[PDB]
Amino acid sequence: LEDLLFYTIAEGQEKIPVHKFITALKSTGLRTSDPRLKECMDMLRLTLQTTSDGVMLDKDLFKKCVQSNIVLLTQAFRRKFVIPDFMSFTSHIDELYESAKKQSGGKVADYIPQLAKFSPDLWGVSVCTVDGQRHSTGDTKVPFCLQSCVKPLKYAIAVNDLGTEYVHRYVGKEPSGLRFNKLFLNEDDKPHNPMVNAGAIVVTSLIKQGVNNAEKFDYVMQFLNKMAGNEYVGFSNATFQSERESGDRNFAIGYYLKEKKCFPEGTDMVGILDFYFQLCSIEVTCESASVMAATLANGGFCPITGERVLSPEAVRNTLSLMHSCGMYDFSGQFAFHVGLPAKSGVAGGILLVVPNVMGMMCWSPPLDKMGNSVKGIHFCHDLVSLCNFHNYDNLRHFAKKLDPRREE
Amino acid sequence: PSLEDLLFYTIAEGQEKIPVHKFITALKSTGLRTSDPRLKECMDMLRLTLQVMLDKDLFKKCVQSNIVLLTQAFRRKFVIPDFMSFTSHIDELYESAKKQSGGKVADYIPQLAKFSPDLWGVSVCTVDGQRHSTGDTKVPFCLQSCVKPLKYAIAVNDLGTEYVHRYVGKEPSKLFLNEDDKPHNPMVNAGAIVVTSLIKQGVNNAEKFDYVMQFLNKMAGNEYVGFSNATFQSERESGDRNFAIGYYLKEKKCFPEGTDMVGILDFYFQLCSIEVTCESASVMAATLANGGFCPITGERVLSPEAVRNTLSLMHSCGMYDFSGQFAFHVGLPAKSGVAGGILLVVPNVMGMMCWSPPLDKMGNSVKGIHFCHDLVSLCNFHNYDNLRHFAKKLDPRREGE
Amino acid sequence: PSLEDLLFYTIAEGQEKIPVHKFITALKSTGLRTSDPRLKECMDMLRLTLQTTSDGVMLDKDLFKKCVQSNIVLLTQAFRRKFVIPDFMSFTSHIDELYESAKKQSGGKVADYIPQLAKFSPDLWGVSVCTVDGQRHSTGDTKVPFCLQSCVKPLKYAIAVNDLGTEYVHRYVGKEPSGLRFNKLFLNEDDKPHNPMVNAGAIVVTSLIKQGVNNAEKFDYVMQFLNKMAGNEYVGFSNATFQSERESGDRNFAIGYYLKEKKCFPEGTDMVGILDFYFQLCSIEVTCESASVMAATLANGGFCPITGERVLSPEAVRNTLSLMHSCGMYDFSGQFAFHVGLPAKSGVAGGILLVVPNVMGMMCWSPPLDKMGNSVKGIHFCHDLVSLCNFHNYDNLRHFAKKLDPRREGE
Amino acid sequence: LPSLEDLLFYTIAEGQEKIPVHKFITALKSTGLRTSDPRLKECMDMLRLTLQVMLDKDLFKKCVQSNIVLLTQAFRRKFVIPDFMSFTSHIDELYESAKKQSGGKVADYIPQLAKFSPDLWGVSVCTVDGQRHSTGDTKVPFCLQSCVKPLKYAIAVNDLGTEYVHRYVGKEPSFNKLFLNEDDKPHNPMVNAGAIVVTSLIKQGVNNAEKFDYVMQFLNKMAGNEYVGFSNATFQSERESGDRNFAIGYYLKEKKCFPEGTDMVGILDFYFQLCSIEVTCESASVMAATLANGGFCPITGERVLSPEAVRNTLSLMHSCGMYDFSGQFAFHVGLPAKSGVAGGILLVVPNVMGMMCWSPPLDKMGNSVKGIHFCHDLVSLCNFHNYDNLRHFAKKLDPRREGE
Ligand SMILES: O=C(Cc1ccccc1)Nc1nnc(CCSCCc2nnc(NC(=O)Cc3ccccc3)s2)s1
Ligand SMILES: O=C(Cc1ccccc1)Nc1nnc(CCSCCc2nnc(NC(=O)Cc3ccccc3)s2)s1
Repeated sequence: LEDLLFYTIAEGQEKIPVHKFITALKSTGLRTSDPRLKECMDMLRLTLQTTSDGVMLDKDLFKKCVQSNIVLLTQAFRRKFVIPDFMSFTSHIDELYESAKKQSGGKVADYIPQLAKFSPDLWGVSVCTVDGQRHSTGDTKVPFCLQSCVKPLKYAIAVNDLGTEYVHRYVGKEPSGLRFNKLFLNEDDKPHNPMVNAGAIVVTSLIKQGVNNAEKFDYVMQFLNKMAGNEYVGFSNATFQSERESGDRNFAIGYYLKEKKCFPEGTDMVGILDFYFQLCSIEVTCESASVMAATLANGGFCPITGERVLSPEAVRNTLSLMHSCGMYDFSGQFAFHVGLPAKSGVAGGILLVVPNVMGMMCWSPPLDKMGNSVKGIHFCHDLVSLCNFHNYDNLRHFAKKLDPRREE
Repeated sequence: PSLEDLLFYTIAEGQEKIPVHKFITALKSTGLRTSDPRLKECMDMLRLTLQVMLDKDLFKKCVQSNIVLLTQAFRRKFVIPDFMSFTSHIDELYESAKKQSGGKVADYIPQLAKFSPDLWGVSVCTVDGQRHSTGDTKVPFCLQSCVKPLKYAIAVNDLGTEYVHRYVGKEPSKLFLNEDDKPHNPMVNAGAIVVTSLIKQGVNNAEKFDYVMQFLNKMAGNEYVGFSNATFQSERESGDRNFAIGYYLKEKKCFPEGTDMVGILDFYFQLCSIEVTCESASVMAATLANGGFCPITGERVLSPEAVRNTLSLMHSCGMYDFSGQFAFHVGLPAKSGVAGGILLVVPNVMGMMCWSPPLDKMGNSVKGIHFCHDLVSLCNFHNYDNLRHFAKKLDPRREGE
Repeated sequence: PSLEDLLFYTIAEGQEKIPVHKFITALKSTGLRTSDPRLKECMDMLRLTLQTTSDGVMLDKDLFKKCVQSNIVLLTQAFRRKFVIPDFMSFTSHIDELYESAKKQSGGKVADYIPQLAKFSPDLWGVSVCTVDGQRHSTGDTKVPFCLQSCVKPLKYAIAVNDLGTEYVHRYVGKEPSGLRFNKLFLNEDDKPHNPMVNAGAIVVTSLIKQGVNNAEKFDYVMQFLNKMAGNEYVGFSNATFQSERESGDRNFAIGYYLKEKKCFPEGTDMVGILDFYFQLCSIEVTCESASVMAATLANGGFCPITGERVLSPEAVRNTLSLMHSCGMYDFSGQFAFHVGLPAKSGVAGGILLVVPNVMGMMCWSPPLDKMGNSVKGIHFCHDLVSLCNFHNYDNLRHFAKKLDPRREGE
Repeated sequence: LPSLEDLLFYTIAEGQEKIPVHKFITALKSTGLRTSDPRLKECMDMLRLTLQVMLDKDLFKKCVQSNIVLLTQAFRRKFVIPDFMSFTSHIDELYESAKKQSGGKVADYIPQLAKFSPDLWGVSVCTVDGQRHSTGDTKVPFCLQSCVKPLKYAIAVNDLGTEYVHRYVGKEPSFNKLFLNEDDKPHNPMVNAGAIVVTSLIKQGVNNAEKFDYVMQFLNKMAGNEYVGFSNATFQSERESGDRNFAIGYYLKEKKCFPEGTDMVGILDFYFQLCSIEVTCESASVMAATLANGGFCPITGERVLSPEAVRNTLSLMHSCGMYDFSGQFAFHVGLPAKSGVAGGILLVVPNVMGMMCWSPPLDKMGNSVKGIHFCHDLVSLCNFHNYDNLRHFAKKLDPRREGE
């Protein structure tokens, strides 16, 4: 079927110029740097070094180049990806980005100076589909800390390694009342859910028990690396030192969890707090965070490597929790109006999943009074407005809505 | 070339003629029923010609009016292509929940207390109108709280989200009112009472009830919908909590201006006392599953906004204090009622009704709860299951008060 | 040597005979009124002998004897300085100053949820005092009638405990203040109303009184009780207020239906009938003067100080004071208990019924209410009273700083 | 017109020309005063001098002359409880009746509490005139624990004033698990959160050791220099296991509930030290009696606390003294009271007396079972209740009148 692909792209010409193949490939939304295309691109480079002709691939030479990644290339070229007309869709992404750009309100988080420093005018959006198709607009290569955006990810790691039953013996599954917002613990002495601070503190104590903080951290970072397809994941020591210095509320919670015996036997509470502040201080960009979201969108498989990272159980539970508990006190309105699993963070990040379709990261630093990014909230509403993405939006009958699949 | 000739050749199986019984049998195994409103012209034509064996020309005369729907059915286009295998799975889950004898039948009124604990039905209607039933599926029972998503859908269809949500909130919560002096959501009693006062304002109760009943008829594709006066009289008599709620709503000025609150409570009780069966309630669920189109008639009944909102609310607040646990484990919008009904939606796939009177300590039906758990264990149907990658799970969209 | 004789000498001051007006003015300066029911023999005899006298208006030692003998004990306590406040004139002078200072406080808002409340003038302000010995004083608008409203709640609770006992009553109703985080809940965890001083507890207390008879008879029974507490001074009924109250009582109907749902009433209760009776009890009218005597009865352990009659059991009074202490001034109850330290009840007419146990009762009336629903003038007055005099619960009798002590000479 | 000392001598002499020392001493004890009373030191020093046998009008006068006012008060029956002997016999009955109340669990969160015997039971009384009585185990040291809370609040109000103190802490009962009220202030000095903030208030800008010395000296005055001490083993255990109090302290710190320059960790140390202060029933009754007496120590005469401090302290003890039981206790018992996890209840009867009751086993609410039973029995017997009428009471007895 390397043969068939040749005929498709050639346009009845004898030979295909390299740049024409590359251009057609990029228009699918794949990137030439995609890890699943490595053999093909290695072969194009090499044959460019060794070639008799200029840039022209004849049937035989194209076959040489694509054969190892032929299945993925034919999917791309046939239009079998989740969003077949990716170019049209990315143009829509850009307009929504421009519209949200206008929304100038909100306040940058200043409780530590690493958050305070960020310009209010930083605004980026990245997309990664479940087939690995990519796009980005605005400030999508600027590093920033996940903060509470790491909470679903470490809950995923916990459930993956340990199972639903073990995890939920320590942490609940439900949104607390709009009037149990300030309660550390529910009636069973369990924190309400893994997306509040007390719940995430307990989740942090479940991961990789019985090794030191360095190894625990290495384990989580290696896991984050796979979810992001080995795109950027780093660490802000400066952020960490600040979080630790001013984490009075989290120390309060940790002492209370200790008193109510909420930790697994043998836990060093102060050491778990330290780990917690480190996980908060992990750095991403919009582009790498979008792939992490897309992994969640894809049932636990990283769409740009094809690697199994998370179990189906881990992903399902994480999405359910992000649905109901992921946007602080705006979670109910968010679920009603947007209808997508989403997690916000105090850096202005919103990690957004569109199950079966794609993953997003939206970043801008000024926050609204709920602590959610202003541009990001406006973007997510506008995205649902446009597209049939909502949770309960009918796949066959959708009104004036467009359907891109169809054609701390 | 002909569409009808193509279908004739596939059913004939290269033989000279198709007997009528063979066509009917083949049609039934797709899940459609011969009383399907969309197949009426075909079935009328069959009646006429029968007044046993059909040839190309005669089959074509019978099927031509309904040829598109029939071709979808026979070319395995439906949402569940292998429906017989799926109904075999449904039957297994039914038998398993049947053995789950726990729970208590509600007895706050005599009409509820009368029902046997042994009654147990499950009905399915897909978004293509494919139908299955097991157990006690033609036994009328009161909707009770199951009517709450239906009347909220009506209110949002008629008035819009913005107007409705001036009076009632949109999030899961003892208290009658949130911080803003609105009831928390249309799914609780307080929100349902306020929703009831939004519908068809400025006409008497008798006209309001007629309007709602006509709307319900369309939702159920004209299958069974009725009303228990006896339940209504009992509900009114014994509804002290609802009167308490109503007088608090009035005090806090929660109703639209010109509201007679004691009249609204009567209408609310009547709406609670509406009767369905499993079969007809499954069609109303399928209407919700199908974007507001009724899958058996093809009629548009509810706006997309109304259905989306109703599903959102059924998700978070549909099964009393088990709503949180239910969302996490089952992952499907669902409403339960004190008669033991669970009205279950699987968006883009199907509508279900499960009925069994004994309730658990949360108010939800024992067998129905056990059923919905097992359904999701077996099938990829959870909201946050993945369509391309899922566990040991079966995907029936694919060929194997 | 005779009790009547010795009294004669002390008032006489060595003169052979006492002019009547001299006896009267001396009697009044103790703080008693000539209209006092326990003085009735004496005053009837003075009037009679005025008609029959050869020497009118002057009083012979044997004529004084004839006049005073029946009421000699009480008059000797008055004239000896054996009353709870011996220098009553100096005290009333202080009451006057505190009254004037409160008068100048002119913020607040007249209630207006019903037209009967609405219409009252914001500048009405009256204070009356009745000591535990029947000594009386009044300043400002103290003969103007107004509804008790929630000021009737400790009174109706007192009647319930009097007739039925603590044990029976508190099966139906709690003993504790709600808290701000159940400020809006009708029932506690045990499904009881939190205390008799909130509307839901008051409704339930209303259902306990004189069970088995019709509303007219229940009403009459409570009115006679009220008449006794007030020493037969003015106690009336506003039908206009009652009709208004039942018309706009959404809140209380909500509560009544919830109480019915949770089985909070005694077996056989007609809850809509109970609500009618409750609205009637809210609509009872007092003046400052008569309500002060009601508060004085509570100050005096259930005896009415101006008639000497036993009205309430010691248990009933003690319970009522304990509840008034902790739960009597809506959401200001905690702040009031800390700063004033006196059992007190407020009402939406701008009434504050105030007890100083073992000393006096008071009624403070002014209609404008602050945010908590308490009378602005009354609140200002209660704080000022406590600043001046050592009448806070936890003020000390032997040691107290720059406070004065009256007991010493010196809806 | 004969001397005050001569008048007193003839009344004790009962016609006889001379008085035996022992006869004077017996008579004096019968008024409830103790021969060790600090106000009687001069008299007892004089008796010690002359005795190294009968006294006569002159030696007697020489002995009692400088304490004659207090002695005359005692002998003429001018003390707040004139028939003290009869009253102490009622106290003994009440004691014996509560002795039979075997139930309750001794606290065991800390080893030092779990050591105590369930059968220890003492009650001490100190009247506002210094009259004393004790039954049971009343000279055994135990920790104040939360009984300390009204005392250190009293100290803070005395030194700093009502308005300063209550910028930091509220004045009201909450049934709540919340650390702070709607205003971000802890609810009242009587809860842990409030007591930790009141701890921060006292003697600011000196080291912990100096702060503790100051509180100890203040406790000494309150107890009229009777027993006060410190359990270091309780302090160490208290600190090692106080996770809830660290949780509170970190939350008070986030919410900026302390005065600027507070070292929160250091405050918690101080707070644990205050909890670990030891008293006896006897000495604790005196501290209660100071509270009952308006801030004056009844056995010394010293002005310990200001009237504002005492009044505020009593008000708070009334509403929030007895943990969850508070509202119930106020309704039935009607007395300012505090209680502690060691089984202590400090009880005040304003203008009459202070008590301390101690018995280690606790009911479900945290209060001592014998203690609670004794407080109910006192109030049903006598008419100590705060809304009990002084003229009119029905078959109650009025000893004021001669018959963590
Ligand atoms: O947040 C305000 C008022 C405010 C402040 C600022 C602005 C406005 C208003 N006040 C606060 N005070 N402290 C706070 C920290 C969390 S409460 C600390 C202790 C607990 N944490 N989780 C608990 N769970 C249970 O007790 C379980 C349970 C629930 C129900 C039944 C049984 C068992 S208790 S927030
Ligand atoms: O539910 C138990 C305890 C229990 C019972 C049984 C067993 C255990 C425990 N007791 C109950 N007592 N009464 C009940 C009826 C509903 S409360 C009545 C009036 C209100 N309805 N909604 C309101 N909303 C707000 O006032 C909004 C708001 C919230 C926060 C701030 C401002 C405004 S106030 S339930």
